[PDB]
Amino acid sequence: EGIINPPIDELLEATDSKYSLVIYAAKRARQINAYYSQLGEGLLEYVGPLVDTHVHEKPLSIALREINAGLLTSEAI
Amino acid sequence: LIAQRPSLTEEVVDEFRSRFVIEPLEPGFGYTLGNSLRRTLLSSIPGAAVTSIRIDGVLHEFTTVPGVKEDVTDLILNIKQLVVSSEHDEPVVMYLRKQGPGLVTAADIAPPAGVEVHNPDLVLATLNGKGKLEMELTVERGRGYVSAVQNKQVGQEIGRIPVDSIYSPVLKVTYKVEATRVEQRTDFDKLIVDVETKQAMRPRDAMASAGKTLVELFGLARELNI
Amino acid sequence: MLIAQRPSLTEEVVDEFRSRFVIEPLEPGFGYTLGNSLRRTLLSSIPGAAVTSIRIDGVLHEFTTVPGVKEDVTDLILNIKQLVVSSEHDEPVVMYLRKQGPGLVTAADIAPPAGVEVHNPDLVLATLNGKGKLEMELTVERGRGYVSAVQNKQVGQEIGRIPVDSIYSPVLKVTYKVEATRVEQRTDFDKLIVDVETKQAMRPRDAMASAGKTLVELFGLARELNIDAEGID
Amino acid sequence: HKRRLNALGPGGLSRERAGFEVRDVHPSHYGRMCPIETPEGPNIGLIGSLASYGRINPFGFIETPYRKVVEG
Amino acid sequence: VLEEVIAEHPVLLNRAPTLHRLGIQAFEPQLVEGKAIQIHPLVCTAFN
Amino acid sequence: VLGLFFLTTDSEGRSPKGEGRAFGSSAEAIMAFDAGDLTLQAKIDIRFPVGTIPPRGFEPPAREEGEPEWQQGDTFTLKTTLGRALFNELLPEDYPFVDYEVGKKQLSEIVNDLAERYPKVIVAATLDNLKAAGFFWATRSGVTVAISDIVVPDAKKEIVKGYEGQDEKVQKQYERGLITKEERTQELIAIWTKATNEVAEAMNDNFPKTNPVSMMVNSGARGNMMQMRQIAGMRGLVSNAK
Amino acid sequence: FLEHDDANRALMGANMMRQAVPLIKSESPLVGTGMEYRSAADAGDVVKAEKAGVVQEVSADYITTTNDDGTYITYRLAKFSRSNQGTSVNQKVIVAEGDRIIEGQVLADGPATENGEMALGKNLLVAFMPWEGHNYEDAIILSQRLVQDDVLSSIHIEEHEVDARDTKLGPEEITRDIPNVSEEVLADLDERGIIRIGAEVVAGDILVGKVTPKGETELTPEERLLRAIFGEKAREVRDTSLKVPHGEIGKVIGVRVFDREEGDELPPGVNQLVRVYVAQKRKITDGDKLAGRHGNKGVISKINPIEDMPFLEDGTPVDIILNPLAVPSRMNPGQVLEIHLGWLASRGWDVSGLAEEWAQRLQVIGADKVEPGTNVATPVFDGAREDELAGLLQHTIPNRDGERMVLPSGKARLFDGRSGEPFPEPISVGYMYIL
RNA sequence: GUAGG
Ligand SMILES: [Mg+2]
Repeated sequence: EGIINPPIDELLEATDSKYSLVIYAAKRARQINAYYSQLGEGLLEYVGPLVDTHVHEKPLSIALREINAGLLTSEAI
Repeated sequence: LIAQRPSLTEEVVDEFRSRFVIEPLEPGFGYTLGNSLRRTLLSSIPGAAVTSIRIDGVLHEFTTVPGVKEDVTDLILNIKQLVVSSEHDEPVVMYLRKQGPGLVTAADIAPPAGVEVHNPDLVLATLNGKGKLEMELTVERGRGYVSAVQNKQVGQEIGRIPVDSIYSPVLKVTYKVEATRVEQRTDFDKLIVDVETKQAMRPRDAMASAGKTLVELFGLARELNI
Repeated sequence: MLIAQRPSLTEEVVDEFRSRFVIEPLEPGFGYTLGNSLRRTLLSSIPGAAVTSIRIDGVLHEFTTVPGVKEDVTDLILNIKQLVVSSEHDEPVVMYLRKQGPGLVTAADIAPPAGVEVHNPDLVLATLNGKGKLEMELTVERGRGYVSAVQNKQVGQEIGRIPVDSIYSPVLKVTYKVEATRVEQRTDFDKLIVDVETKQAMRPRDAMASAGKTLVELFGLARELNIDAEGID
Repeated sequence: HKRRLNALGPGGLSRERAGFEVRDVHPSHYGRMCPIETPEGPNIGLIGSLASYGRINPFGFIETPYRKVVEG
Repeated sequence: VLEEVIAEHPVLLNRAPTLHRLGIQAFEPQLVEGKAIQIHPLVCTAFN
Repeated sequence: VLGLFFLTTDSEGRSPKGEGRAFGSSAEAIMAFDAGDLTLQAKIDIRFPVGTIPPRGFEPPAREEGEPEWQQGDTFTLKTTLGRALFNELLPEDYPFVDYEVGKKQLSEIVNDLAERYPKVIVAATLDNLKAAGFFWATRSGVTVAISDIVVPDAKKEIVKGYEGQDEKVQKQYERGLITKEERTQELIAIWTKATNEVAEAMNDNFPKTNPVSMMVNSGARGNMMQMRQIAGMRGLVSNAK
Repeated sequence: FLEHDDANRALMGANMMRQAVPLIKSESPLVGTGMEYRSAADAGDVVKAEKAGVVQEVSADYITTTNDDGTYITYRLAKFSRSNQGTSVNQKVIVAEGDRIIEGQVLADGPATENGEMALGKNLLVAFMPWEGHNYEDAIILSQRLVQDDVLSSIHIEEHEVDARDTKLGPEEITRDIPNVSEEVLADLDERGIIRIGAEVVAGDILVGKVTPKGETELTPEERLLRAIFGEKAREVRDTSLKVPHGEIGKVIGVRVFDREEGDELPPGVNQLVRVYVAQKRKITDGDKLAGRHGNKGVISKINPIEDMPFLEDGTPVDIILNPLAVPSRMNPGQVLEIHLGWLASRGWDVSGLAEEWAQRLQVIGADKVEPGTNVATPVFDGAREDELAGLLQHTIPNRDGERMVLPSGKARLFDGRSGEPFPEPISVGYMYIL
């Protein structure tokens, strides 16, 4: 119920940086926000929330929840 | 080890001030007891006060009524400390009308049945020979403090104006502790709570109400357990 | 007039002895009365039983050392006062402890008399080297609140006996904190969070029920002034 | 604001023209300017109120009243 | 609705001189009556 | 920080009533404190439940027994004050006990340690607890300011008149021209530098350590020595224009 | 007590003494320099009489005087007229009906004035002690009693206007027929499209209804369709009415109108001008700046109820808390002298036959027998000596129960409002002026 | 201009 509820150190050791964590969590947040804002097209590329979500929620909080869970993965081009 | 239940005794020092003593209190209790008693009495206590007024020939509190040296705002400040007692739960109407030269007073005000001002000697303003005061008052009952901003409900009656009001008729409370004559290491303390209040209501019934509130709260605390 | 929302006491348990109690939002400015008063009476007014004096065989009050025991006298005083005793005789009673040989003497090993129950047998009291030699008799007396150790001439009556602090309170500590809540678009509401740390003998909510009843009596004592009504519920 | 002596102005000391020397107090200030008070901003001391008893010489200096002392 | 939407959304508090990077500091919002920002007394000395 | 310094203070801060006693646990110590018999600044013995990491300096010492003992993480008694116990309790359990006065510098040291060795969330929670307790104990400290609080040294007048006495003899040996004005100025400024230094030392000696201004300046709360010098002792030399 | 103050803080106070706003009811300071009377008198805000006669009529609007010679003069007292910074310039009346008057005698106080004497604020009971951090870094705590009794409440009158101008297209019109509006919005207005007197306003409220003469309107396709469906006519006249600027509140107190064709002259083009007065009574609230005479200034950070105040032995609450950590570092101990002298002034003193040096000094000065509440004067450099303060404090009249309530040290016993335990040591308490 | 930072 706050910004600090996901502690940062686990995310940092997961992503091995501070800035990479920011851009990566933000990309995930954008992806999920695009998903919720589909409103009907149902594009296959878009993916729903892997973790449970509230009725009303800020997407980036769910992005950070996913990263803290460690289930979501990153890979550079 | 020794079991002794609290015992309260009363004494009166003035027509509106009284000291109440409880001797059997445990050590280091009289202070917290007196504090809770004081706070509860000040915070909550039913009372009556004027809540919104109307002046003929006046459309806002900023202007002035001819015939009085006191402006309208001065009249607001004069009445806000006027003390009243109202038995009716619903709003009542009171009237103040004065003509000619002389002092206008709380005693002069027209009392409705069941609504009683308790500071007749208070002077509200003064009128010239050419002066005229005509005033409508609304007597409501409540507790604590209510500011005029939330006390406004009529918008069409521009003549009507709200006034912040004060209901609690208690003036001040002061508690003190001592040591009991009983021979023991605990040294039970003797609380003495002195309360002085305005002319509206006797301190005895005031703390009776305070005890009602607080015992209700602690009965809620206890009964909901076990 | 009526309080917009009636309070409603609720519980949150973390351990069989530690607990938290929460008050549903309340009239503003009232939270400190209730919580502080609760704190004081719950710590002190609730009654209970504790040890009052101790007597070791073959030692003097000035002779702090005790033969045959690795530990000193002072740690024994701390350990015995740490012990909880439930008594109801309403007069001083004496409990004995007579053990020999090396080993560990514990609260379990104590033999209590009739009408007195020791709730915690687990506590280890002494560690013995060589022959145990241990013989100790202690006085238990029910009491109210907390009393500091005082000299009652028991040392004069017998040199072995000495005073000790006693903890009649069945509870150990209470920490009450008031915080702000938003209700019906109004923030003028105070939630009470009272954390009670109690010993194993008494269950905390029962103790707070007793405390609430006591305060209810003490403040119903004010009704004798007159009959008056206040908006509620 | 009636009795201020605004040193800023045309044909006179300007804000950019200010220096350490002009702003500071000088031993002649007694009776001719309250050295205590001035705006705290960048115009420190340049503006100052008149002393309590200060009266104005017709030429434009500021006089101060003094009691006369003779033979002690 | 506002009380619903503000939570979990950062806001950057920031003082005017901003001598060093402790000028800009993110915080969680929280409604409060009155007309003044409130602030946590520990961070005050970072802003000076 | 004034509150914390008031809390982790040595004796003599008051009349140390209830000093020289042992207590089973911090809880029963708080019970006594509420009873009023004991004062927060009073050297006592206290126990500690298991898991209480002992002081770093307490690691070599331990209790006396014929069997191996590991007091680094089991029960141990210790001589300290209720305040030091409370201050440790604010700190997380794994942190070793702190028994020395905090003041200002030491608080920053321990905060640096915590920020170094521990996770961020624990740091934030610890700082918040510190703030709450600090405000609470500042409320309870009773620091104030009053006319009797700032007491002028009794000796000052005497010494200064003697110094003043010196001054006028020099002026006398100047009115005959025996010394130049410049040399007179140099010796006067030296004389009064000596005088103000000596009066500052006198005032520093006079004030007890219990009064609020000393408590707050020594704690590192606010202010510094020369402010006290010029509020109590003479200001001394100042600077004219240019 | 300027002599005991660092110049830096005296400068701060003097710069902060030119910004105090007047209040509803003004009271002269209990402790203060004896020159304030002259400062009030020479300033033109006060209204003094030019003749020595007997007042004939005393009314708020006007006061009539008649000299023995026979000249009758009626002074008109300005009432609730906007100042330069937007504060009321209300003027009271002091003289009775038949009371004799002297030339230059004050007949009516101006703003922030009382009995002809300067009064830039009120005097509060005050105690020095930290309190839960709600007076951290020199923030202030004040009781809700000031919110209760309008002790610190100030009028604020805002005035803004609108102009009817003949533009190229045509003339602008003031009217109650505003286009493209609801009905209730134009509810309290006047016949010609002006807000009545007494009608409270909020952000968005219409004060005076003004409409553009016309404009070239190329109605858009979407809007065209919408009008066609709803059958509404978009007219070239466009709304340009006045509205309250965002974040405001007040009751209208006066409205003035000037007109071109009428005898009143106006600049070119403008056909009619309308000015509206919107007035409020701002009560002391969180965020309001506040400051003592010696420069202790802070922003109010919390207003507890009357109970949480750390109250004193007889039950008098403290009306304001202050962070003591200021007064050592700021090197401005004048305020501690001031607070002690204020407590002294509130409770009178009797000094007769004491034979003490300070007692002798008061007896020769004449300030020996003082009744409670009567004001005092401490000239800027000939003020009261600390010895005098100590002696007077030791000889204060007993307020109640025949006991002196402050200790000789100048510190008294404070009972915590919330916890109820008496505070461990006494605390300093007195009365200081606040602005 | 003049006040606060
Ligand atoms: Mg600033």
